[PDB]
Amino acid sequence: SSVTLDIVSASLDVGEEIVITATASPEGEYSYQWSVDKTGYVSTTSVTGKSIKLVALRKGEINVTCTVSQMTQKDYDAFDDYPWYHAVISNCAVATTHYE
Amino acid sequence: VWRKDATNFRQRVTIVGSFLKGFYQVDVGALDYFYDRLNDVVIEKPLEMRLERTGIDFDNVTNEWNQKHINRFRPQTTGSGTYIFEAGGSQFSNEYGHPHTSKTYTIGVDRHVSVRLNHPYLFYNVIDNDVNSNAAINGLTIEFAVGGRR
Amino acid sequence: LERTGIDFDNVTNEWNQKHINRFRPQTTGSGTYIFEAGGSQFSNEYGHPH
Amino acid sequence: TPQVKEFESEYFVDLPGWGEQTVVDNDGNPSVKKFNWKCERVRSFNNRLFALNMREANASGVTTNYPLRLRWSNFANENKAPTLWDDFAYDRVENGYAGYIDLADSNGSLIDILPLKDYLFVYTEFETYIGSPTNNTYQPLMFKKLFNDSGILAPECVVEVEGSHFVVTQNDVILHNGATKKSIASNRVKNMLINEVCLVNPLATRVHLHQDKKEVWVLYVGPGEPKESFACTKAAVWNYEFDTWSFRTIPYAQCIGLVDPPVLERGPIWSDFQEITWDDPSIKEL
Amino acid sequence: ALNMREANASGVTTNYPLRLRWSNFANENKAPTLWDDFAYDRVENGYAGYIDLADSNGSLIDILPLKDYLFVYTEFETYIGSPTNNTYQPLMFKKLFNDSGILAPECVVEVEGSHFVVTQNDVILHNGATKKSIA
Amino acid sequence: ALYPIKSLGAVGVIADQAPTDLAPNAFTNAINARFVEQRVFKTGGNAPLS
Amino acid sequence: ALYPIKSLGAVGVIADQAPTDLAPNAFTNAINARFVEQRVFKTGGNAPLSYVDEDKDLTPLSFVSMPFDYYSAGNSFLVVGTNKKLYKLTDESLTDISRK
Repeated sequence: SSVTLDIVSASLDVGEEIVITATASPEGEYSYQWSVDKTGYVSTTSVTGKSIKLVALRKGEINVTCTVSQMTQKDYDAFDDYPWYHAVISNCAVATTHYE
Repeated sequence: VWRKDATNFRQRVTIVGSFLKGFYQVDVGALDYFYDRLNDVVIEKPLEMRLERTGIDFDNVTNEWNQKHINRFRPQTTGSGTYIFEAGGSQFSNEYGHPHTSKTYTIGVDRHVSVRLNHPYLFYNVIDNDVNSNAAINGLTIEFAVGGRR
Repeated sequence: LERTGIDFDNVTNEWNQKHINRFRPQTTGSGTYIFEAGGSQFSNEYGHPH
Repeated sequence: TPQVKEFESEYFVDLPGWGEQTVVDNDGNPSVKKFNWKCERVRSFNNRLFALNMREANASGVTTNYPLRLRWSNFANENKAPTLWDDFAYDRVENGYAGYIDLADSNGSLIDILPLKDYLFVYTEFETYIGSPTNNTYQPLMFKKLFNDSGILAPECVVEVEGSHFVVTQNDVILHNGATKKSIASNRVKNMLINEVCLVNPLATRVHLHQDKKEVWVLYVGPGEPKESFACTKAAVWNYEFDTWSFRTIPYAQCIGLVDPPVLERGPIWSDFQEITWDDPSIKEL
Repeated sequence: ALNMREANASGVTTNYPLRLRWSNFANENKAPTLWDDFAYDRVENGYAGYIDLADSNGSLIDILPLKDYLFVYTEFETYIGSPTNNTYQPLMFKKLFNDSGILAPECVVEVEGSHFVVTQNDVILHNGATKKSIA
Repeated sequence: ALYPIKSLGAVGVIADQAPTDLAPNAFTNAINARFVEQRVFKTGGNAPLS
Repeated sequence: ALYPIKSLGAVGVIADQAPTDLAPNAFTNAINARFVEQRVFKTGGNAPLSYVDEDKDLTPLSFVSMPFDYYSAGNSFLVVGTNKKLYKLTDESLTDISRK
């Protein structure tokens, strides 16, 4: 349901820290993914956690947001004639099937 | 096994994603898993090797059309095992000759295989269906004579 | 040093038995080696010393 | 930290500039800060210094490992080591550029590195590379892929012998002059070395250029030893002048190197044994 | 020049065994007349400078040219000299070997588009990018 | 005269060619075999893995 | 006919190959041997070595032969490291130059 935050504004100085906490209306279990409008100016750690720690790094305004998502199961359709290929880059893997 | 033969310093193994609902190693001890559609069951059996060469005319030694009495093959193997030699021939050059005999060359006991043929075009086959065999074949040395023609 | 399977194929037939009598080396310097020799009636086995 | 030792110094000290990173605040106000940088291997090339598998930290110091990161410093000085490692220089508003490429390969770990005739040769157990240094421009070094299966075994299993490299590609020995590789142990000792090294501890494998007699042996741990031991016991020596393989034993070498001998073996003098006598006071092998 | 003992104000000398300076071009029946690297600073051609090589065991003992390409020897980690017409970097030195290196300051000489060097263990005869063993 | 048959693994299967015009160290058909330049032996089989 | 066996050192160990299909100047196994193109002889053994009597109770992990140093004269020395410390020896005394 609707999500709200008790924090909407803050004043920081380069070198100071701050921590924000996200809390949805229901007490269920959901996934979090923090975002930033202007790259830089801050440093994040464990973006998938409901409590993020920020560190001012440069001058300028900024507007942070937290995207809550209720992940669910989903089945693919990678048949035998359209299997996976599994390339590799920067130690990261890829799926790369047809229709997906 | 205590110490399996390795092909890498890190001891990495080649694995296969099989259609038989599971993984499988591709290069391992003698064993072959052949699937059967009749009973819908997996079946394991020894790995069957087969070598085959036809049309041995000895043209580099004597004349092709000349009949040649085959008596022995004197191989120089390595390791332990138990092969199953087969041999035959045909009076022509186009046909895959019919077999004439078959013998087992167990290493450490036998020093040769005895076969009796006189067809002019010889062919020999080698089979290794044993599970506890890791032998090898470096080369052969056939003993043969020369008869006639027509 | 160790070398097995000396069949003399480049001289005579392998399966033929060969009576070994002497080794005539051409060494250099001073020393005292300890030669060992053996064989086997087959080609696959590491022969036993004699 | 690497803990360099200056030429005009008698004590070890951390590298200068190690961890320095240029930060620009609001309105373009530059400043420098040092972060906890930890490396795994460092070598010299083109008057520069390199690094492999950097554990580059930052503000909010939850460290993020970058096993494919590779930094290079500025040029050397008169009897001194480099003094700048920061990639974000020239941001305070011409030469002496430092940076990285963040390679993309398989299995990463960027273990080893070695130069060859002005061309680097990175090894990470797979997907080797080559380093092409330019005089001076935006891209001082352009790395191009070389192989897809080649790759060094351990961090010190490579050494230059004759305009080439003596590498162990997880399956055998290779000797490539550049753009072409061979197999020095194709069907001679491959199944022997793989077996003898794959038992106890392969990562302890090492190499040394025995240029004194034209031999390049690959040290490794003996067959029967503890799995926690790193003291190489046996060695497979290869002569690059006649292409012959041979083995031997070593006295449990944790390392190896070349150095001049003591004064008693560096060439002694009659009027030096003023305190020594014929009673071999702990010295007989003379 | 090799192994320059370059002094300065507060003249406690600092030895730079890897320093290597080069002067301007010659003149009519005269020797060079400028060794300073910090010229063109008074606010086009005739540049002098150094590179301050980085190698092992240093001592930068010997030097010898070969067909427009220098060949520096310091008992280890030989080099090559590539002179350009005229630019910021007139000479760009590239590493050549890791084990090669002359024995003494005068154990090298050109014979036929190559060098006769003593690499601490034997004689070598390299035409450039490839070396051999004469002994 | 001499009739040696060596290097059985120098060359493997040669089909699509007159079998009466090949070398003695060749084969018209093979399966589950492995050659290294002088030798022939059974190829490693298969087995499950979990 | 002739049956010479020369150049015993032209080629050394050749394993993984049918020993009954090699040359007479080859070996199926060797250890502590040295060949130069015509000859074979025992390889040089091992022996201890101590610049000073204090190094005989040390387990070094690596070292390099530094040829020169400002404080040192025209004589080479060693920079050896151990599990915890870095030592230097120049045939006269041992010193711990580990960074403080």
